[PDB]
Amino acid sequence: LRFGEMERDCMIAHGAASFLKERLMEASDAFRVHICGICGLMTVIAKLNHNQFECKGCDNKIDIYQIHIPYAAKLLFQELMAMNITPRLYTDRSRDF
Amino acid sequence: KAIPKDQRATTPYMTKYERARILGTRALQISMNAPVFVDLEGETDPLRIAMKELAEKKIPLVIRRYLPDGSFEDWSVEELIVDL
Amino acid sequence: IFVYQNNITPSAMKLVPSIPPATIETFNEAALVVNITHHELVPKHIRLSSDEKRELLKRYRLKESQLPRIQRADPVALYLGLKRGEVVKIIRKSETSGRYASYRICM
Amino acid sequence: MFFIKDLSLNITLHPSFFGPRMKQYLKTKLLEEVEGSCTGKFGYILCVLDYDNIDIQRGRILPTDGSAEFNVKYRAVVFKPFKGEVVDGTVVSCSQHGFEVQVGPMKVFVTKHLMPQDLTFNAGSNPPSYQSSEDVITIKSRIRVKIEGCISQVSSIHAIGSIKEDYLGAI
Amino acid sequence: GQQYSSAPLRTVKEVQFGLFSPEEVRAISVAKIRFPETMDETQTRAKIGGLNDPRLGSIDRNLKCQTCQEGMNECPGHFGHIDLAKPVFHVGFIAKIKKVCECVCMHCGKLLLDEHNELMRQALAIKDSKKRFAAIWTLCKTKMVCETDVPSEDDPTQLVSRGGCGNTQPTIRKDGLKLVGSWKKDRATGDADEPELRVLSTEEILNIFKHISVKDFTSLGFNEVFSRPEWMILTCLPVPPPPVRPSISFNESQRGEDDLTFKLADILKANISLETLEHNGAPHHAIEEAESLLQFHVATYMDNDIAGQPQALQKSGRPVKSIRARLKGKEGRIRGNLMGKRVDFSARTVISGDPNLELDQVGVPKSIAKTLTYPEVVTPYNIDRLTQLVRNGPNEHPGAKYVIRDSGDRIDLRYSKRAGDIQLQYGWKVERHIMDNDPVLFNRQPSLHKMSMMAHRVKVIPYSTFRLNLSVTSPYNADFDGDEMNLHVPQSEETRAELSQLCAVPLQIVSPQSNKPCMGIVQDTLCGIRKLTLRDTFIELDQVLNMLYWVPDWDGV
Amino acid sequence: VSTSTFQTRRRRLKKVEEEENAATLQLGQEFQLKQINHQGEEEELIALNLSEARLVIKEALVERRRAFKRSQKKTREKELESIDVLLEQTTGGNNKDLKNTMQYLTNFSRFRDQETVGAVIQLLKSTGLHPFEVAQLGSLACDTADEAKTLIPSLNNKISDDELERILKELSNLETLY
Amino acid sequence: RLVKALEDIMVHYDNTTRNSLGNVIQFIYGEDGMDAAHIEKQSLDTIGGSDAAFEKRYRVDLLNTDHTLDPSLLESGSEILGDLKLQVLLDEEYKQLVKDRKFLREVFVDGEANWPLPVNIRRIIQNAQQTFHIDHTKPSDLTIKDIVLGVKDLQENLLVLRGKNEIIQNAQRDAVTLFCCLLRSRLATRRVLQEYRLTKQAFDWVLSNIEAQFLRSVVHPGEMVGVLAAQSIGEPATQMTLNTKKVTSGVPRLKEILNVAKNMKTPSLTV
Amino acid sequence: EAGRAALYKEVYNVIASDGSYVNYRHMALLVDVMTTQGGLTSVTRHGFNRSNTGALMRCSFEETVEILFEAGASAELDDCRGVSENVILGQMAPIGTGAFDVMIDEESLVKY
DNA sequence: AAGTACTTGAG
RNA sequence: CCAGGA
DNA sequence: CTCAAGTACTTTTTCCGGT
Ligand SMILES: Nc1ncnc2c1ncn2[C@@H]1O[C@H](COP(=O)(O)CP(=O)(O)OP(=O)(O)O)[C@@H](O)[C@H]1O
Ligand SMILES: [Mg+2]
Ligand SMILES: [Zn+2]
Ligand SMILES: [Zn+2]
Ligand SMILES: [Zn+2]
Repeated sequence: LRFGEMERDCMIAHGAASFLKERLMEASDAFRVHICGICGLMTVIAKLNHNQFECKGCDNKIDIYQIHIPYAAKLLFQELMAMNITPRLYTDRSRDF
Repeated sequence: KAIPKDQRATTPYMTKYERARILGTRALQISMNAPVFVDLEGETDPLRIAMKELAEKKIPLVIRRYLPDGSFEDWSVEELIVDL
Repeated sequence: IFVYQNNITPSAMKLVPSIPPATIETFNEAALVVNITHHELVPKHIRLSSDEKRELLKRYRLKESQLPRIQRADPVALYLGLKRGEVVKIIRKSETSGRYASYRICM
Repeated sequence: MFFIKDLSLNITLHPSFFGPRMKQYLKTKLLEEVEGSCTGKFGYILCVLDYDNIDIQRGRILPTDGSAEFNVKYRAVVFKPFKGEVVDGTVVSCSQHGFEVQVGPMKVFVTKHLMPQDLTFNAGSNPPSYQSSEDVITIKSRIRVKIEGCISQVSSIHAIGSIKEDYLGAI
Repeated sequence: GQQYSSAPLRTVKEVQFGLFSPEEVRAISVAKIRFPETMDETQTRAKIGGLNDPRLGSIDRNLKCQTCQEGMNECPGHFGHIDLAKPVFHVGFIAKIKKVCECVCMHCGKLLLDEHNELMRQALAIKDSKKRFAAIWTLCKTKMVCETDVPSEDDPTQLVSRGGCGNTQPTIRKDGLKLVGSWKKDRATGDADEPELRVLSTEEILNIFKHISVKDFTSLGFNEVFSRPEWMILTCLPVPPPPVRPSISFNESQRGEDDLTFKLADILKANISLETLEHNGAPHHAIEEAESLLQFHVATYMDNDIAGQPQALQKSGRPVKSIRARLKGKEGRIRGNLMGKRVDFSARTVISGDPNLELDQVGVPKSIAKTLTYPEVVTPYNIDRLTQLVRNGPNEHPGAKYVIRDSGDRIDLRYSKRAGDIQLQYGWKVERHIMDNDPVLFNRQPSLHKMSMMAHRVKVIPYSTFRLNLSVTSPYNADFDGDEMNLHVPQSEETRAELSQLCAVPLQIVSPQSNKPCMGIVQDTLCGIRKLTLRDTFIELDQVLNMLYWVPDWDGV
Repeated sequence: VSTSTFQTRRRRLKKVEEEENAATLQLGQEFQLKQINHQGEEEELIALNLSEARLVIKEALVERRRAFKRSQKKTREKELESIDVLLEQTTGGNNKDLKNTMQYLTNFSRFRDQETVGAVIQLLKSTGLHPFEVAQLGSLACDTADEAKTLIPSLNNKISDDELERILKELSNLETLY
Repeated sequence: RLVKALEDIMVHYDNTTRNSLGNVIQFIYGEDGMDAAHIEKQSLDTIGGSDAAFEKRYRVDLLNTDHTLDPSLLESGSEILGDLKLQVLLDEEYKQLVKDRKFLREVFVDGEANWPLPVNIRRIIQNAQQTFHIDHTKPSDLTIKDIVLGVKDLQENLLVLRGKNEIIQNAQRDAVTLFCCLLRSRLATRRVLQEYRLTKQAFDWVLSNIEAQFLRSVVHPGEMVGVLAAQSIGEPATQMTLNTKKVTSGVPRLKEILNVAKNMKTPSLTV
Repeated sequence: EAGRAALYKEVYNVIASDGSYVNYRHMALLVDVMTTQGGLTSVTRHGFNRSNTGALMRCSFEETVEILFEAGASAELDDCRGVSENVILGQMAPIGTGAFDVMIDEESLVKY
């Protein structure tokens, strides 16, 4: 079934934070990428099993993280990338406020 | 930067959401064969076990209440009033 | 304050920022015929001191940004001669609380 | 060199360990991971100092799973070699190519050519040795090496070292 | 299921937008991307080491990816690239590109106005990256001469020389994908009187942009790290991997390549043409022809629905689906795949009311209950119960569909040669049928209300309809003229609590929308309630005893 | 997951420059002079001379054996056996690196006693020399001011030739017999 | 549009109503800091009636042989006569009630006494009467100090904002203003003794319940009030369609309003 | 300030025209929201959707691709504070249940 | 269509 | 896309 | 340099079998 915007909206109204995350992830989309901690993109050549990580063109075989995002988001990011836009994903802050 | 216990201002009562999240979290923990801090009086459902732990105030969790600036007040489930 | 009848030439208006730290204000006599502050819908605005503002922002953990804004051109901002950054405390009667106080930072 | 370094490791504990011997399980899991470890950033993390005062901090419960994550702040002895570092070590292996010297947890390999000319290989000795005009270098001999360069290799760090310059060689 | 990775798990705290420097594209790229040909290594059905896997992502489902060694559900896509024979404008930036030329000198790359002008220093003061650029533009668009000497920040009789270059600036206007200028000239003071009319080449705008100072371009929107103006012009093109443009691979030996896979070959073909044209005997006009075609293909690949009408339309008349089109709201990425998704653990049927259900319960047909499943953890408290549900299998009502091992690999009780002899170990998971009293999210679209989605107690019943209490009718805006409703099953002990504790039907009784109850007695019950309570209306013992018994909580008095 | 520090520096996109490490006293980012302890205070680099190092680990594991047996309630060749035994008691055993390190330290230590290492540490940390030089002067047995100035090429102009030769005398005197 | 504009708005842990920028929208949710579910339309008696009938209802004058509380009302009735010290309290009381009336008349210009407020006081008193079996004959065991000060004390415990400073405490004062007018109006000395006939215990219980009921009524930090507001304005309008002077109104006027339509359909003045 | 009072007066009258009662607070919030910026902020893509919220958040309503293009061009940094952004990211939003954090205290754990 | 924002050209 | 359902 | 008409852009409820 489509859990629509209107449907999301009520869950937001209830404050059912985890419930919404579960509908949008666990019970749909839900995917795992490996992102680079320097150029915050899906670049990582994660040969998990061999435990090799790497991001050639960062030369980063160390500073790497795994994230759980909707596959559609993985997709959106790859689509924006193909259109020259870099949606750099970062696992820490800098701005504060 | 974390507000000291003797400088806290947030409600001394537990929010509807705090209670729900506490009961959820404990149930999810108890369910994963976590140790129970109460006498199960024949109890088998983890939500009911959590309700019981919440009633005896034997839940070892702390609610970190963030203020819009980023600062926060830590509150024990033991110290929060449950008028809900 | 300069209360003019019809207009002030674009020539004369260029002499307004000429004398700091002193400030100048233009006022069309016709706008002034009726006091807007007297209207039913216009609530009690109050200019805050440099100290009072400091406290407001400290007391709510605010950045200057986060405060509801008032335009510099705002009729009431002009009436009080509000300068950019000055905060007004607005006291309105509430159908819910009886009395509610808002604050607006100058634009 | 050989440093004492302030470090911190994020550990994720499963709810089944939310017993009162928790800090204890955490203190050990830290040692399991951290102790013995070898990174390029910090070198060999050899021994965690002050077990009694390891800073556990408060554990944050991870939303959809039950587990709690703690940033285990701590202090330990590390060994990080550099180029130019003059090290004393013991010989371990010996070949027509050179000899490996054991420097703490690390091995420094001295090339046939990174040695003075006088010192030459001898296959006809047990174990094979490097025979100089007056000197003899073999498996138990203590050497003073100058580290020429380092290579960070997974669970280790290796190095090529010289004994050609003044004040280096056998001790 | 996805496999264990030693990499630390984190959350995305910040998204840092920016533009791709050609160097980054080449750096991150696992292949270039030389041949329009998808595959068939000289007809041999396998990917070509040239387009769509010249190291890239992966097809076949069998056969792992060539770069990471993962394969299909694990392998994200891998990026590639195409070195474009000539620079081209990114469709999306065409006006920002124009607006920049409008602000900067078309010869030296200096801002057409600076610190010396009063309105300029005032506008440069603007903190807002977008508002500052806005004010700089309106100010500079009219400065038609790069100033060598300008009136000093004192007496205008003595003129301070800012930057050099005298050069007259063009009056730029867009001719769809092309940026053309019109320099006023001077000729016997009059001119224009017919001005210098010439098109500004991508490469010249590029070289001017390249020469715009950090402090200069940084005063305009731009950021020296993440987005320099020179990156609004495309030199090296990223090639999205197969997961972005999958082939709808019908039958064994048959393609079915995606629209983007075509548009890329179109670009690739246009690029090879231009490359050979310039490297060979360059017939000059033939180049400015094959250039503008590659500019079109690179433009239409990102946005096909452009003002200057010709839609890049597929051989079928039907137009090519641009990346811009893929993301445009309601259906399509943001609004249709992210803001809303199709979900698992969802059920829907015709609703019909029941006066014998409790306010907070929902009648669930056995078939629906037998399909929907909650994943319960094998714990000593329920180990025995769960072992019976597992014995019962997926066909009996109180039964189970799957058993999840430590290994994470599902046991299908429907087939598993070991569905009988199956000894549950703690920490496993039994995916059991939805049972009487489970909390479930019940919903009726519209969903105008917060109340249009409430939590209910499961009640497994016969007959294919969802049964609901009549008083609960109002919030949903449900009736029984053929209305259908949706059911969502939470899977966590945590989300279960979220429903039970926050969105349960009894909690929703009093609405904050109006500060009054949103549920009351209706229809039969309301009609009969009047009838029952007139003075006139008396009841004999026989019936009074049945009415009394009917109240489930009657004191027995 | 792997270990992090106290140096937080925001390397946003800007990958590199990574200058080589030397006896130009140009150690890593991590191994620079101005460190920060978990208390947030600016602290100096802690470099140990193998013996200053042997006594740290020895102490640490000894005090770990105390904590371990509490929570379980309800002459060089001879020091080598003594140490290899304490490792089997407190350490993972899988940690071969510590076993090597402990033996190397036991065989290569210049000062056997805490009191001896105390005075070494006093004598040296009064030169103003950087933790590395100060430790290298402790772990390398040098006679000529040249021997020391050659092996620790950073010292170069930092100390007097005579002063260093004066210090080298005292380190040789302090040098615990085996 | 209403949802996307308001989505990110919620009550924070300082009772402030902020968006995703932490910009203050409302300083306290709905000017009072109460959850809408907990509110009920109540009558502010004090607002209307003749100035004459107001006095008869509220005024106690222990120094007047006709305007005292009869010894039928309370046990002290006899000894309470001419007590100058107590007549000071009853004067503060009645002068505060008159203050209240003139203030309410400023807020509610037409004299609308019926306003939705938290804690249904009518019910509390009703409940006390059946709970304690109020003898509408027997005199109360209340003191003037028991009532007068008891009310004054309960008022200090009606907590919406907790901060220890002038801005917050003056904001707490403000937030509670109107509720208190009602509270003082319903718990005046004459009213309590003559009308309700409450015993000391009954009164104590009334007070405790007002306190509890009040605290329960305040909004919960986390309440996603943005979406709530959108749907609460939205939903009506959507059914106002889907189901069965001449100025533009309904759906098109609403469309006019949200769009901030410059060239509006029926611009009208009211002089 | 008077603009706000007028705006509410005018909104209330559309709702009350139908007869239907909506609690003050909801209308007040909307009215306040449009107001706070310093003038009349439209409930359109020209109003709120062009405020300084996060790129991902604003792109979710009306101008989408165009919003994201300007995000890349000006090197916009998304705070990731808005509901919408966490929905897009598949994270627990800081909404109700997610407005605070849960911690285990070893102190309290050892006490029981 | 329908509006409004933004940009254009005449006076 | 067309035809339908609340 | 201010003024007007003209062109540019963007959108229009939610969910649910046959060619
Ligand atoms: N096109 C539509 N879009 C969205 N919701 C709709 C809809 N049509 C119907 N609905 C939903 O279904 C209800 C419509 O009921 P209908 O089957 O049209 C009979 P009605 O005209 O509402 O009442 P009636 O039969 O007593 O005259 C609405 O009030 C609404 O919630
Ligand atoms: Mg119907
Ligand atoms: Zn990278
Ligand atoms: Zn791959
Ligand atoms: Zn120039």
